[PDB]
Amino acid sequence: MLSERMLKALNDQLNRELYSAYLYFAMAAYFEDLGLEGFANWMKAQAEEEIGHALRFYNYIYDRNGRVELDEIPKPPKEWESPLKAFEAAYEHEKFISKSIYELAALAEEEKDYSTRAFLEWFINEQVEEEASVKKILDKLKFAKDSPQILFMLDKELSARAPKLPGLLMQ
Amino acid sequence: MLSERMLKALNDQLNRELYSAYLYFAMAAYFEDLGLEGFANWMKAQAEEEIGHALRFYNYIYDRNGRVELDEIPKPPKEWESPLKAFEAAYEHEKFISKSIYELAALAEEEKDYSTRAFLEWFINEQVEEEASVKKILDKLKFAKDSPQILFMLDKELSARAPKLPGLLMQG
Amino acid sequence: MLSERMLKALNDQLNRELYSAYLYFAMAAYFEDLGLEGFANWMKAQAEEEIGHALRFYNYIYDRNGRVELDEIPKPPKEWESPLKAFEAAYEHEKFISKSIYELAALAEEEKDYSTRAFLEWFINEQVEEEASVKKILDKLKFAKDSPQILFMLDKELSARAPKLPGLLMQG
Amino acid sequence: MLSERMLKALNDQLNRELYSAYLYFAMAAYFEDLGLEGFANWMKAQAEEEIGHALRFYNYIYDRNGRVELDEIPKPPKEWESPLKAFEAAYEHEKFISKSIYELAALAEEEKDYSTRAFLEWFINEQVEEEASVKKILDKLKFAKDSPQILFMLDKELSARAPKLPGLLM
Amino acid sequence: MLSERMLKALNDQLNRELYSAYLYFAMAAYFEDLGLEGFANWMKAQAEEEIGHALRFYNYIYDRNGRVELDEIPKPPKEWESPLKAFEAAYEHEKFISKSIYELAALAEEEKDYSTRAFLEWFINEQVEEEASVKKILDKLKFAKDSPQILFMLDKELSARAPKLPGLLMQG
Amino acid sequence: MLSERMLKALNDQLNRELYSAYLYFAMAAYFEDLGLEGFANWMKAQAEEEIGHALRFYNYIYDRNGRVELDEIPKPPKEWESPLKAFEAAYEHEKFISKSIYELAALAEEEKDYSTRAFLEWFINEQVEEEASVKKILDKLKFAKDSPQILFMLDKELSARAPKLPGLLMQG
Ligand SMILES: [Ag+]
Ligand SMILES: [Ag+]
Ligand SMILES: [Ag+]
Ligand SMILES: [Ag+]
Ligand SMILES: [Ag+]
Ligand SMILES: [Ag+]
Ligand SMILES: [Ag+]
Repeated sequence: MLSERMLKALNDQLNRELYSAYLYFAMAAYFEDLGLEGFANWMKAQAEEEIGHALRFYNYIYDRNGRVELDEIPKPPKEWESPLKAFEAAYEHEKFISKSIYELAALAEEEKDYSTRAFLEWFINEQVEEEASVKKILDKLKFAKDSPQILFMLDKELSARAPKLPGLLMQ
Repeated sequence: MLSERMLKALNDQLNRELYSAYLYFAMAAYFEDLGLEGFANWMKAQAEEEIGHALRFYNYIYDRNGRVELDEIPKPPKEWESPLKAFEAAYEHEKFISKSIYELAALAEEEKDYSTRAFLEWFINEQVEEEASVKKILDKLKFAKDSPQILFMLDKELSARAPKLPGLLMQG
Repeated sequence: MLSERMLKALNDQLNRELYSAYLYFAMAAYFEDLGLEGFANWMKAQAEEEIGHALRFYNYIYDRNGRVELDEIPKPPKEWESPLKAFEAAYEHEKFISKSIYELAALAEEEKDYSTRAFLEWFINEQVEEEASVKKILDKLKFAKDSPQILFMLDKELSARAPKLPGLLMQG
Repeated sequence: MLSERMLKALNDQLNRELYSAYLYFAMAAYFEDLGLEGFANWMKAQAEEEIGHALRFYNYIYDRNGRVELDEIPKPPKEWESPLKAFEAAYEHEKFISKSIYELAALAEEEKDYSTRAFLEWFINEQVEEEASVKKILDKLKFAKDSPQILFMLDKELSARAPKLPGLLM
Repeated sequence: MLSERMLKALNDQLNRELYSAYLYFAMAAYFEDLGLEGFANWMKAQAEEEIGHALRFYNYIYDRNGRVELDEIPKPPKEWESPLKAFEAAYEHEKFISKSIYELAALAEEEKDYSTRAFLEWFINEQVEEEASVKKILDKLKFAKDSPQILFMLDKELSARAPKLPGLLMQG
Repeated sequence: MLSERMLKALNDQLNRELYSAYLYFAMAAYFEDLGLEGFANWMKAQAEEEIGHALRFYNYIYDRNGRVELDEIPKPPKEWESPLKAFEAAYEHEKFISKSIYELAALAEEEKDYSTRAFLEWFINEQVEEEASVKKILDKLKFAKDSPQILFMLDKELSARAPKLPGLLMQG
């Protein structure tokens, strides 16, 4: 049974993963407006993964006989200056998620909660991949400062990643 | 292309659809606490359908040369007195979503926007199926007022419906 | 190689895992007497998992060039007041095993034995599922205290899980 | 119904079959220490067969409307002098189990319990094969007194028999 | 991103893993000279594994926005007194590698670098297999001190493991 | 059997082929830092071929009743000014390897060792492909002087060549 402090910290991170989903959905909207479908689809697919992360906290909380409480999801930013500046904000946010993960692991070790600490190990390993994934595209946008030719080709490469949910629901 | 008023109304329903998902995810949390996994999974699967609806508004807006602006999703209720009262609030919310769809349809007809009127036609037919889906279970919960035996057998029946996203994501 | 104290702690937990199997085989005997074959077969299948847990400690010890010493397995309780009380005792024992896994993890971190700490990681994660598995059925038995109808339906649901060994040995 | 005397006699043999499983799990630990992996796996596979035998007594007791009571399982020996002495102890144990099966068959015929007697027939036939299986390897260990070469080749021969349970759970 | 001390430490282990590969390649040459083709091929297959372990460090460094710097690889021992002594030096080196992995794990915990600590968990679990794999054969060589008959039979048993790279490159 | 002077020259080339692998693994690290994953993967695949060349010398030496002695592998360069200058160094090194192959062939003809001369015939033909493979890409980098657009498109062309070892080793 989780301590009152730990249950709150897991519930807060559940909200953070859900906001991460919403931020990337907001970024998808921004890229769609610029007519960049590849970047937009990539962001929708990334947003779906963040929903999965939230469900993992949901599942673990109930595995430890806890109770999930959903807080509000704040309004995300509407616009960014350039596709480059959107990924810089995406990378800064990924480091924010990792930092909140580290503080969860540090809290679990301080309370001697081995179950939560072992559970968080999935996300520590996961955030390494996601930070590297976002950084890889960020550096390619630094590589094409005043080049619309490369940004066009980047859009085609990222179009390979698409959201998996859309084609499974009603129609 | 869309008027300033129509774009605002479409963006607001996009926000209303995303809240529906979050409200059903809150009900999923409520049923999970009671140890009712069947109801909980049914709600998660329903929440996914609402995200699908929000994506349909997202898609239409950009098809009409508009712009999507995401508003905040408000905090949903944590608890309900009973599973019966939980579905009563869900059916009440389904009528609220249906009502806001009608108001969009009226606004489209008033502005003579035939494209937006034809688009909303899918949701008018969809909401008939969703209202009846929630009402069907509601009546079955009314049918089992002081009977946990039926509530247990109802849980098994709704466990046939499951969320489709969890099994496809990054996994471990 | 392992320290004298660490080897003793791994040998002790190996004995605990074997007793867990023996306790659930005793619970299987309890439920079988009441005619609850589904509960009985669930406990038998659970007992086999605990024997599997014991063999994982066995295998690790010899991977670290240690030696397994088998201690006696004590007599388990014969009877319980109810199917509910039997699962209350099971969940209490599942917290007992989890605690001794934590104490082993703390001992590995104290003796900076990174290999044993990494080995115990499997059991920390495994015990989260085990506790949630037992607690789930415990809550369902609280759900039907004066209801023999649901106890009958719960017995059929647990009969889906069966032991895997019996069909593989000498047949007759 | 089973007689009060017969029920305790079936519960005690159920406990003996569980100790048999625990004794071969102890011998497996001894062979694993010597680096004889084939001997260890053979013993683990034999240990599973004894659990199967214990379940057979479990199933029979409940078929006759009886009640199973589980007693404690005593601590088995940790070490033996040689692989030969380990099998000499195992063969002595198989004769001990066979004898306790005979006394159950003698008790069944005395009380005119034809049901228990007919049930024990499977175990009389099983122990003939069990004793011959252990004795066969024992004689081969006598055949290789001061020969590590043949002990190495015997290890590979017994590695063909492996425990069936481990690969099925989690 | 990695600290200056952590980056240097990860680069060092990358070099240690590459030397391990070069050491087992040197042992392969030693066993090839004695005409023990099974032992030699076992060592070649083990050498490839260590290269893969070096690539796993390489991949992690660039994932954490770091830079890989490749230092020189020292000359390995040419000869050993016996196959028993050759595996004794191998099992000793396995304890050296496991040791340096612990130092990295102790470093990560001191910096609170959870990412590197979580990354190193794979190598801790891997080295348990590695040590047990080498020790198993070492004990079989202790088991056959003055017996060329068992050394011949061991050579055939280890010939089952063969290097995987050769049959994939440019041929002729 | 081989002469002392020939055996040293074969062992020296075996060291050169292993450095060729270590140099290209250093180039792969340089390209990976720039984010050019295709170039990096091309080099890793090329390094594996050099290890394969080294094993051909290893195999031949023992076929002639010789003894392989592994020397130290020196530290390779960390950086290059540009991808263009990186391939200019690679092509210069390829001519260096070919020259040492020519000198080995001249030594075999002078000593009247037909077996080594026949063995080296494979490497004379192999180096023709190797030089032409590097020169082809070098000229294309000369072609993309002030163009990041062509460098991006070259990266994709070379991403088709990938290392074969990583997907066969111990995994997790
Ligand atoms: Ag729908
Ligand atoms: Ag993920
Ligand atoms: Ag398990
Ligand atoms: Ag049998
Ligand atoms: Ag032989
Ligand atoms: Ag080649
Ligand atoms: Ag490995």
